[PDB]
Amino acid sequence: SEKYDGEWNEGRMQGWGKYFYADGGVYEGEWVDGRMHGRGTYVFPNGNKYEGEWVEDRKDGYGILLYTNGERYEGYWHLDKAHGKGTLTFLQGDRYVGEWHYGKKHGHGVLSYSNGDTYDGEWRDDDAWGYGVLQYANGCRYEGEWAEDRRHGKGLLVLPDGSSYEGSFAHGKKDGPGKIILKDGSMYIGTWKDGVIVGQGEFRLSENCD
Amino acid sequence: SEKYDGEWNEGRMQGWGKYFYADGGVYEGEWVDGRMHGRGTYVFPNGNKYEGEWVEDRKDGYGILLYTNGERYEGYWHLDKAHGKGTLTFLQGDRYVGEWHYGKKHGHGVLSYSNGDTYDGEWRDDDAWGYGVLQYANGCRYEGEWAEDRRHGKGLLVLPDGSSYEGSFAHGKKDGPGKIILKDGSMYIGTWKDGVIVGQGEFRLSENCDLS
Repeated sequence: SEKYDGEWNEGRMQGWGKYFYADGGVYEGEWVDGRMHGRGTYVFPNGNKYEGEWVEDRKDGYGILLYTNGERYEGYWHLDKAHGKGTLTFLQGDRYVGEWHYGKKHGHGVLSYSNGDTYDGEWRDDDAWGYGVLQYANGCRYEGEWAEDRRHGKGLLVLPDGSSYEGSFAHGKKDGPGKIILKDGSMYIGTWKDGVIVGQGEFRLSENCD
Repeated sequence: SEKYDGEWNEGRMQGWGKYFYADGGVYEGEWVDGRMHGRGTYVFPNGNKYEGEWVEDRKDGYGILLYTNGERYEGYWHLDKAHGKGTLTFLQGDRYVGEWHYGKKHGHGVLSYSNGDTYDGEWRDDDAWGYGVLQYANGCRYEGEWAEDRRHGKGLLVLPDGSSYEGSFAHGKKDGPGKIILKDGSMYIGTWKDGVIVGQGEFRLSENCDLS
């Protein structure tokens, strides 16, 4: 009573009710055995707002959280964190659609950046990890391996003009053995370090004129 | 005396006269001191014909020789051989216009092949020798050194698509140190043997949307 305006059952909050927390936060929604449980709205004193499902005072099931910072999560929650399928939109216009593991981008997901870049592929612990495709705004496309949100392992870099690089990347740059095919179809097989050709390599003219 | 129907001076053939040689050849033309000398026509028993200038029984000055085999020389002669400027046309349609040294293509000369190919440059002893340009029919152009009628020394090979090779040739083929530009600007510096790249070399990307 006073701090809780709602229904009771066996001396515990149960049914619909409003609760005013000491820090200025307000819940209005379903209660089970004295906890937020079922559908309910939580307006936080920091400006955040949740509308969705609750289990034992935690966000659990379907819910929408509008963040102060302009971010908006719409999808599934487990133990008070993003879990399963969910969409995160940012104020700038960036959008993530895909899999979540206790509050982190994890599994397969598509992140459409407002800058025009799109990443379609694998995530671990909020970073690009595994195989994924980045379609850059300028026409460049990387299809290959990622580690700690950077291109790392074997990958294909197709340029707008038709040029490609097939080979190794390390810490985001061409690094190790690789091959470039040029506009005219001729190919160079050689070695990169920190994104630049080092030493010498094999050059083979295309069979389309010589 | 009956072999010659023409004029005399100091008991020697001089002025205009006809002569019938034992082998069936016939000269009609100018005579000086009992020799073919000045303007005259010689029909040879092998079918060849000369019309032009003579000095002491030799083709010397301007003259046309039509050969049985279909070749035609038109130009200058010295001591009975092509010498100075002269045009040789062949049955096939091939044409040489340029310099001659005692019967050989020698100095500067243009050979227009019926193929469409043109060679403009230097000759020694009937072969391309020194600097010359071959404008091929297909658009390719070689500008560089020749030896024994084949590309040999340093040369530039520009392809129709803008690709070029700058470097060494031996016996007609890319051979030794050289460099390719691909027109997109990208360049390979390496080594050739018998017209093919051998081993490895230096590759430098051009400023296309590939180093950016």
